[PDB]
Amino acid sequence: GVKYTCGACAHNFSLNKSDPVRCKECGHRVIYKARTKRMIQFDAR
Amino acid sequence: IKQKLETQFTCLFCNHDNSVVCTLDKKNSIGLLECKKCNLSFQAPINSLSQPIDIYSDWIDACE
Amino acid sequence: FGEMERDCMIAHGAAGFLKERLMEASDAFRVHVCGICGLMSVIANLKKN
Amino acid sequence: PQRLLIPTVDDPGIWGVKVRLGKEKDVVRQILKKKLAREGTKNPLEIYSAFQRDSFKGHVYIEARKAEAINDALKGNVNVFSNNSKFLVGIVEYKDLLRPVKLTRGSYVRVKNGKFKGDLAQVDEVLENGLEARLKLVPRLDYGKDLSYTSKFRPAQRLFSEAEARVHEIRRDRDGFVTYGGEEYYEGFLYKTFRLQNLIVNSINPTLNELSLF
Amino acid sequence: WEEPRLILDQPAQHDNINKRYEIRFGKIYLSRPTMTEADGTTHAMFPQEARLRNLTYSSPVYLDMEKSMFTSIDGNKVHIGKVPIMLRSKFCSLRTLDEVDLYKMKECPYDMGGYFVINGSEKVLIAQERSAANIVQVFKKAAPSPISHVAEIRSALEKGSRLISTMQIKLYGREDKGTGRTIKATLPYVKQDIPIVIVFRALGVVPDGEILQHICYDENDWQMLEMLKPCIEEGFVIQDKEVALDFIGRRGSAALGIRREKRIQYAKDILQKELLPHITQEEGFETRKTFFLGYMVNRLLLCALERKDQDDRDHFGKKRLDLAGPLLANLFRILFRKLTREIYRYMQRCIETDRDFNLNLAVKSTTITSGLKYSLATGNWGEQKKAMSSRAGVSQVLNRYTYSSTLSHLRRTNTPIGRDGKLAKPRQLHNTHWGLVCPAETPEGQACGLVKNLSLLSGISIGSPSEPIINFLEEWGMEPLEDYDPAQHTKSTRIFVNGVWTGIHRDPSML
Amino acid sequence: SQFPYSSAPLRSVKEVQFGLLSPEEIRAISVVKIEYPEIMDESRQRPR
Amino acid sequence: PPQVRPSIAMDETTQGQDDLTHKLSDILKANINVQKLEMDGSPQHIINEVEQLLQFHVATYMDNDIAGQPQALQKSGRPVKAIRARLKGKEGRLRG
Amino acid sequence: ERACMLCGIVLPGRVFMQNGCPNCDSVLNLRDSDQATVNECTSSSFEGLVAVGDNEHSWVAKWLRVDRFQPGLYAVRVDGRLPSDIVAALEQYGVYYRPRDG
Amino acid sequence: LKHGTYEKLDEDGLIAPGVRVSGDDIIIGKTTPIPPYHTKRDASTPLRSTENGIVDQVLLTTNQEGLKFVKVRMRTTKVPQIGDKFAS
Amino acid sequence: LIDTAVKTAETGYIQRRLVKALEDIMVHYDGTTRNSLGDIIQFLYGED
RNA sequence: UGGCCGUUUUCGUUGU
Ligand SMILES: [Zn+2]
Ligand SMILES: [Zn+2]
Ligand SMILES: [Zn+2]
Ligand SMILES: [Zn+2]
Repeated sequence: GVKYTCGACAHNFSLNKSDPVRCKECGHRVIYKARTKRMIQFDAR
Repeated sequence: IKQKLETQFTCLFCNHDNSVVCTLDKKNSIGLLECKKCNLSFQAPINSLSQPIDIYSDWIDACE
Repeated sequence: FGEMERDCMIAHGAAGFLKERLMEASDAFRVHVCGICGLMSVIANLKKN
Repeated sequence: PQRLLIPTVDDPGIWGVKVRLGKEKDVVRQILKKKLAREGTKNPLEIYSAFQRDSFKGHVYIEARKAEAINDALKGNVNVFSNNSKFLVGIVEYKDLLRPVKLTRGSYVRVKNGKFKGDLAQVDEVLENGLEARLKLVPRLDYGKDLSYTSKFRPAQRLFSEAEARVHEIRRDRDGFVTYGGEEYYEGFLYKTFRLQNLIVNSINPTLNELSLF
Repeated sequence: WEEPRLILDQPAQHDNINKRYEIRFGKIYLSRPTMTEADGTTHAMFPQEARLRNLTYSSPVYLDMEKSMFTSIDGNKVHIGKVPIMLRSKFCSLRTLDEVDLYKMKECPYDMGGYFVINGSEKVLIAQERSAANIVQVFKKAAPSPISHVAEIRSALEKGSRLISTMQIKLYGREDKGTGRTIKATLPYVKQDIPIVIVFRALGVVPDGEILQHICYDENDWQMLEMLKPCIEEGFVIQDKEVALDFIGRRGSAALGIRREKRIQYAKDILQKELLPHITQEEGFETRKTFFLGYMVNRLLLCALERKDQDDRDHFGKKRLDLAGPLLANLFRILFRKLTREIYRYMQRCIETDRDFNLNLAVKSTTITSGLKYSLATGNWGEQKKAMSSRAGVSQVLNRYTYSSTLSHLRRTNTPIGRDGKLAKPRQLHNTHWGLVCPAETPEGQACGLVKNLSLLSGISIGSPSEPIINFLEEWGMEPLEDYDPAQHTKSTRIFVNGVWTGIHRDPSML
Repeated sequence: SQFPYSSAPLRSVKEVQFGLLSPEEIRAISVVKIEYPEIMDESRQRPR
Repeated sequence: PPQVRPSIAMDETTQGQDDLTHKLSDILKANINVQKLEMDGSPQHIINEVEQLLQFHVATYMDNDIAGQPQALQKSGRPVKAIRARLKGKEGRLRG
Repeated sequence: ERACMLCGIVLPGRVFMQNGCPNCDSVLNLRDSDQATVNECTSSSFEGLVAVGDNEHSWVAKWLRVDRFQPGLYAVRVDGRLPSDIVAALEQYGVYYRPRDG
Repeated sequence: LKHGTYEKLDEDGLIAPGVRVSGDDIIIGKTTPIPPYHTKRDASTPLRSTENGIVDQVLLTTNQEGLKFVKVRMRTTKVPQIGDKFAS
Repeated sequence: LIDTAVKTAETGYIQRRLVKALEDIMVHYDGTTRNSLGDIIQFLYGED
């Protein structure tokens, strides 16, 4: 429900606040959240 | 002018601290010391560069 | 409201403004005193009168 | 009789010297070892003993007969303030520097050790050895609510009620005497072997809650 | 290597035995910075990783101890601490990896590093400045003082280049006030001054002829002779090495009653050592010390004769800049002494049990690591418990508001002159600065004029071994002072090295 | 206006009298005696 | 009362004690100790030293900048805040 | 370190276990007894650290009744009390007991 | 609780990148256990009330000591207007 | 630059001292210039 | 269902 993205291998996955904070696929210890889904606006000004 | 100095020197003989006065007599180049408990006194010539420390050290050397 | 501001306000001779600027726009407080000793020690309970 | 052992002038003198704080015992033992090693050497340490009393923290006394004897008894010690701060002791005060200086059953006592620190109690039974004294406390138990403690997360206190422990969580031995997880519970009161070092029997000032309860 | 040995002893009598524990310090081992997570997983760490995770680019250090036992009836690679590494230095990951990998490693190829990281804050060291060591300077004191000229010298051992002692020669007396113009010297570890003649005699030159010839190299300068004459007048009560030394030891700031037994040797110690330590510390070399004293007093008098100008305390050639190197060196020395005393104490309360210590429960590497971390974290350049009385502001958060700003921030300087008392000599510019500091850059406000910046071709000496230098000089006919006398070599050229007199020569130009 | 109702009359300060405190004065004014170094009774709220 | 010596909540739930409160507590401790000397062995020297210590507490409690002698500190080593400091200087009560 | 109740000598428990009391092992039987006997005769608690090296004329040594007891660390005050067996055995052998706790 | 709003957080308490933030808005909701229900206290990290923009890049990693350790890089662009500063 | 930086603070200090000194002098109705206590410094301000 | 709580002390950098 809360996706993520690795900083070394850049493969997406999720966690439920109980798994240790590690990349599932490459084990890296630096991650970022991904963009929300609500819509983004700009007035281009 | 004679100065009576109640210096913190201890006396060898009377086992008391601050019971020693290293008086200064530069007029005739003489050393005087007064004790307060055993009242012993030490005499020695003193020059312009001598100081109560020097008199005390010479007294110690004389006593031994 | 630093020293020099107080001094300029005095020079312009505006009293009441300086009063309130240092009273109501700041730590406004009330106390009670005994008229004999003159001190603030009077133990008072307002609602209890 | 100790009254006919009172000191005299021919008894050795004593000087009380300051040393480094807390390491007074270290200086005392250094003095003992120097005296034992220099016993009979060509320059023996001219002392009779060295002693320290706990109430006189930081103060060290050496029994010698000359000031230089005290100096060399305290010389070679890093646990001593470098100052030769020593003061003579009066004849009456010589024995005052060696003076050595109320636990009854049913006596109200408080705890200081472990989780049950700060809890008043009643001393129940003192062991023959003379180091552990049983206490009567009001238990602080959680009835298996969070079992899956310290002196800061502890819930309140309340006398053991067997029904609550039965309902929530138990080997009944006698009427009111319950053995629950290694704890003795007599008539709802906590019983456990408490070390005498862990308890206070003197200078207890009862509180409001104690007046309400005790 | 400064204190390579720890020694204990045990005259255990219960059978008398002297048991000696001797621990020797050996080689130092340095490592590339490495991460160790709370999980025990370890991996080579990188700067960017550090910045992201508030780490510390640090290199754990291993030192070779050597535990030895010496009973007379009559170690390994030890982890000591973590030293932060300055990026792009030889011992940083980024020195390798070329440019292509940097892009992989997320570090801009432009950032020249040159700074440390701690808790993720890019701290930088502002190079400090200090007056040059092993140099003689003359200062006229204020009129309301019997002191008229002062010859201050701060001596520091060449090895390491660390302060040891500071000495002053004070020219007492006023103009027809104070009677004769006596010269009383000041020495370390004393509470009272000493006449010059007394120190001359106590150091080997007891007779007056040697004293005057050493001090004076211009006999016709009758003014020197008559101005030092009052010292001669009062320097007659002392006539030998021994009473002179006792006079020195009689004011040794030591205990009271060290008697002529040990006081003489106390004086001989305070004279051999603690005095002009940059020259020498062994016996049988008092000739050097006496010649140096003579030069010092000669220069002081010449300034007192107004035949030459007092050195400008703002002159830059007499100023030296401390870079990160020596600063870290001194801080490391302080932490090293603390660690050494820690080990000695643990030996004390663990050896009596005679339990073989593991050299692992004893050495608390936490000391060095925490000390360096906090020191660079707040810049309080000293131990935490002595926060006050501590040189502050020597480490600051680096400024990257733009590239040029960062470039400037890494060539900054500083002056430890404070601000209590404004004055203008320290703040103003000076002629010697030509081509070494920016005549244009400086901050505004309280610091205006203090904080400088090195010119665009500045360079800081790192030091070179003088032994080859002296070898060459010795290789080239230099004549030691032992063949020196005012009469003979009145036109030969004195030779100085690192501020210390080191010989005599007659035909210098070719040299 | 900020303060609630109070019965005491309101006036201004005219004189300030300096002078030390007679110990009996201090006793007359103090409302408690302080005897316990321990501020917090047993870390159970309700300071001693 | 605490009004004059409030405590500083370093991080919300974490509460640190005012230095003035610490000095008051230390004076109370020294006083209590001075009480419990005459009821036991009190070889003169100890009483004098303890008395001087109590005077030192009560002094630094009212001026930590007494000339000629070292100042009092916290466990942090920073000099204490005596009321004289609270009133003097640019930030004293008057000018502050 | 545990202080012998009678003489007050305090030495590491290993010393008493391997060598008994330096002075009282002849009458108390500490070296060749169980741990309970040694612990009761030598409790870990003591007070009044008195470093006595000379005792044949030391005033304090006579005061504490340690002039005959070999010089060393002696306990002025000791908490607790001996069991009945040790006291009765000591009284049997001519040794009337006096705890130093005072 | 604060006077601001919390809805912009995730279900787990962090705000997702790309969401616009305003003054007095909570961006990191942290809770502290209360020493003894209703035994928790707000420990949020509200946005500086004088700032606005859009959250850009949320980081979530362990510290040196193995606890969660977050970083939020909010962004916005500054339009020159009346009251700026400039220099040659 | 150094001269300006130094001068500003000293001028501020001097102005502070002066202002503190004369701060209480005012002009009453009688036309005389008195400080708080009632001392008279000028009988007619500025002599006009 | 109103009512409603966010540290200090240092040091630094700057600004006019
Ligand atoms: Zn990955
Ligand atoms: Zn005498
Ligand atoms: Zn009243
Ligand atoms: Zn025994």
